[PDB]
Amino acid sequence: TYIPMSQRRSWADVKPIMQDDGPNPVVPIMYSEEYKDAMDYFRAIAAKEEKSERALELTEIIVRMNPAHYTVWQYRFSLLTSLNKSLEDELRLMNEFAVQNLKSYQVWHHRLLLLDRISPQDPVSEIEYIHGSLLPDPKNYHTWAYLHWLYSHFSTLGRISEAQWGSELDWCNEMLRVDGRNNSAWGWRWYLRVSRPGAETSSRSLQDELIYILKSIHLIPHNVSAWNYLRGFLKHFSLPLVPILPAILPYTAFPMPSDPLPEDTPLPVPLALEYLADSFIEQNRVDDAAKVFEKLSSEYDQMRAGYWEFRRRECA
Amino acid sequence: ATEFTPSVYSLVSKPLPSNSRPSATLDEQAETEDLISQLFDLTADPNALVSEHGKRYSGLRKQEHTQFLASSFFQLPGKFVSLDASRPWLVFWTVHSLDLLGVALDQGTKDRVVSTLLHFLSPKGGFGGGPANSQIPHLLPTYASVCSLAIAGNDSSTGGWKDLAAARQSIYEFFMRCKRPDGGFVVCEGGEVDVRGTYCLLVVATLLDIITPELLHNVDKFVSACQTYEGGFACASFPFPEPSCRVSMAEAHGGYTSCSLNSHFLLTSVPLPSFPLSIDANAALRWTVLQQGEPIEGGGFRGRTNKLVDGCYSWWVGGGAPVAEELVRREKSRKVIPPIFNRVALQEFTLVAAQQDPGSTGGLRDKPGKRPDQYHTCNNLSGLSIAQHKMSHSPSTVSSNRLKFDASKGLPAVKPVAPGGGWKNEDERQNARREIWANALGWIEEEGGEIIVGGKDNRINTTTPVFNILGLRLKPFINYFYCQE
Ligand SMILES: OC[C@@H]1O[C@@](CO)(O[C@H]2O[C@H](CO)[C@@H](O)[C@@H](O)[C@@H]2O)[C@@H](O)[C@@H]1O
Ligand SMILES: OC[C@@H]1O[C@@](CO)(O[C@H]2O[C@H](CO)[C@@H](O)[C@@H](O)[C@@H]2O)[C@@H](O)[C@H]1O
Ligand SMILES: OC[C@@H]1O[C@@](CO)(O[C@H]2O[C@H](CO)[C@@H](O)[C@H](O)C2O)[C@@H](O)[C@H]1O
Ligand SMILES: O=S(=O)(O)C[C@@H](O)CNC1CCCCC1
Ligand SMILES: O=S(=O)(O)C[C@@H](O)CNC1CCCCC1
Ligand SMILES: O=S(=O)(O)C[C@H](O)CNC1CCCCC1
Ligand SMILES: [Zn+2]
Repeated sequence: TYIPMSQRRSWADVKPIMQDDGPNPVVPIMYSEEYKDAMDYFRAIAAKEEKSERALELTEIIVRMNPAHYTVWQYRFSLLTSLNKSLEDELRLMNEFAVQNLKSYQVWHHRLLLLDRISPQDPVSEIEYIHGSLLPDPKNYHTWAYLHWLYSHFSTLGRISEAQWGSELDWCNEMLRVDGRNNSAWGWRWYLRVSRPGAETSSRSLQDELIYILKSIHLIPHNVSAWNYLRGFLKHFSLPLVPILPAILPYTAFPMPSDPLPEDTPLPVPLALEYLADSFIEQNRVDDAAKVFEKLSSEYDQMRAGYWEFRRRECA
Repeated sequence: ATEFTPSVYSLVSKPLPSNSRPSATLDEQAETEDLISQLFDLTADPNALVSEHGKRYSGLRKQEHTQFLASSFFQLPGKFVSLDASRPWLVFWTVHSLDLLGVALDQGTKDRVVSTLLHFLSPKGGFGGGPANSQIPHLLPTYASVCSLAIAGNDSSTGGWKDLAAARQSIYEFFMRCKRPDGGFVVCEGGEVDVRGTYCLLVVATLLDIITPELLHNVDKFVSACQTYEGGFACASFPFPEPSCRVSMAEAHGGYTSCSLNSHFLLTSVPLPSFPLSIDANAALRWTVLQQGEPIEGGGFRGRTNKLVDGCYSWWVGGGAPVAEELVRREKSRKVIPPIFNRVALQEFTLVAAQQDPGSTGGLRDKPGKRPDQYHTCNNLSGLSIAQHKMSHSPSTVSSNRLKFDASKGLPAVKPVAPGGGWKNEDERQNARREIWANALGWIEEEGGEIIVGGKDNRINTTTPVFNILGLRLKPFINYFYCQE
């Protein structure tokens, strides 16, 4: 049996405040006895701006019922800073939240605020937590976003060593080994190899990157992630397509495709034809480019008939 | 008109090739390919005259979807407490869905919608996900509330628009409190920075005539730095220390690509110098079109590369298509017509795959095997609207709008937070007011551009790109706040 807070001696001094819905509201939720009671007392606590242990206790009770309650999380963080609570303990509590499947974006934002405030000299333990969190859920968009923020924030403080960057690339390569179609891991690779301020972008560095990309294409020729990365890479560094063309050409009819091609690889690969088309435009061969665009439109990628026709008309 | 938009039924459905490397992605993809294609096989081709015997009819089940929305409109079970911070969205998804379905609310029910939403308005500025005495203001429910008031409200004393007009200064101040120096906004106090917040803020600020130079500083750079190597946009960008460079923080994603493209589009009507910083429009269009699924997955959209198609991306990705197309058109004109995505196949996804099975709860869904909900109902219908109609931003209409604009009419100007944060003078403010208003009302329905797959009984109303409310809602609403009635 639930004991109402209006009967508890710990809360005797507090007068609860009802939700101010106005008359006959639309989309009302049939709040449970527990949730309504807790919110009634939170309304009172927050209105008087009480910073206390019982207030902290109450916010945990509410977020456990509704992890997506952004207002209550805001108040919780204020309570943590006012009461000068252990932020390390709070982090461990967030770990317990994930184990108990109490997950939502607000939990992840809370983690960011905690780590920003703790501001540890070495964020490795949190990096590890994120990796472990990504293993059974490898495409969690905001976990990936958080990982980007963490390395980015802590790097501006000069707290990410070269060894740390190296093991991060090691970890990324393993994620891509496990699932070459994990576009989130391709994105992380782009941060690690191209976009981050400290990325090694010497001439031989670019060469090695091309080798990795092409090896990925030869492994999985229909991998849209791999093609997008290739196109994005060449564009960003303003590199000509023609020199790489021999590696791509077999997919239209430096590491080369395996002979024979892997089983279950019907030709042509649509994005391989896009490459050929764009390499013709590079050579100012607009007619030959229009011809492959037309082929994509009417034969080899008909779902995008209108788009490839548009690209064809852009030449003729 | 359908020459470059083939039907799923006229194309060959084959699985995404494995290349003899199995992975977790392909396992999920193949299973989804099976779900969608088998449903298409059970369902009569919407384009057929001879709707063959025994097969499921794909007609838009408007009454079933109306019932679905009605059943949760006046009461929700206690298990839906997870949506307590999102009740304004429940309102928006419903009232907008009903608008698209062409089902009117009586005045009494509309008045309840207005009352409910106004109690979410806090005196300090902005709407929260619940009553002001229960929740703090937040950019997203502010968008949902404002748009809902455009849909269900009016210009009388009980209409709610009056209250928004009076709230203009406080909402603007809330917006300014949300602002970060890099051009991003926090969604709420102590909250996350992302491009959805920007979108929601820019929509509201545009509609209510509260745009200032100080509000917009760096906002273009934040959005523009969200664009990834893939061509779509991430949720946010990171400023490395004014900033020496900005870096995208995640994958190109249907939702944030929509919000970014729309944000950028809204910024292009503000006549500030060297503003907004350009985006790569061609790459955004490329990414957009590439997210439309293969025939076997029903021609629906996915939200990111190598992920499953989802009904909701019909709005996020599909609704971004006309915006990307217009930006590409403008860039080509700055140097110096067939559909750009498969309009037919997208409607086919909606009718065949995204509807709840007939004779049940109704509503629209992510994909077969998923419970329908208000969110997917609204976003499926919004996307279907974009596919059904040919919406264009018309330079001649913008010109007509300029010629009819009355600068002597308007609401009091917002007082800026910083003394020099406003416009240089009254002339420049009025020119900005004109441009913002004229461009907001620039979207037209192209004559002869209509394609209604399965016949005219499937037709729903035309939604406006960028804003995602009906033109007939947008026009009198913005005209009220700019006093152009
Ligand atoms: O088998 C290769 C090819 O089939 C076509 C249709 O003629 O495409 C279909 O099959 C591929 C998978 O092999 C897909 O990607 C499907 O979307 C599809 O419609 C041609 O593209 C082609 O030469
Ligand atoms: O194509 C324009 C168009 O024709 C209408 C009938 O007036 O529908 C026909 O075309 C659609 C789309 O190609 C098919 O699904 C049909 O089976 C069909 O009858 C129509 O509603 C419209 O917008
Ligand atoms: O989070 C507690 C807290 O926030 C402050 C401002 O930092 O007030 C704000 O929080 C209250 C309570 O949720 C709301 O009324 C509101 O949005 C607000 O001004 C501060 O007073 C501190 O108590
Ligand atoms: O168009 S919807 O599918 O939304 C509505 C619908 O299914 C109702 N069908 C009834 C069945 C009994 C006889 C009269 C019609
Ligand atoms: O596209 S048209 O307007 O020419 C024809 C059209 O609307 C057909 N709708 C049918 C009518 C019978 C029940 C099922 C839906
Ligand atoms: O912000 S205002 O001054 O307009 C009114 C006011 O103080 C509201 N604060 C509530 C307190 C309870 C939790 C949610 C926020
Ligand atoms: Zn969805």
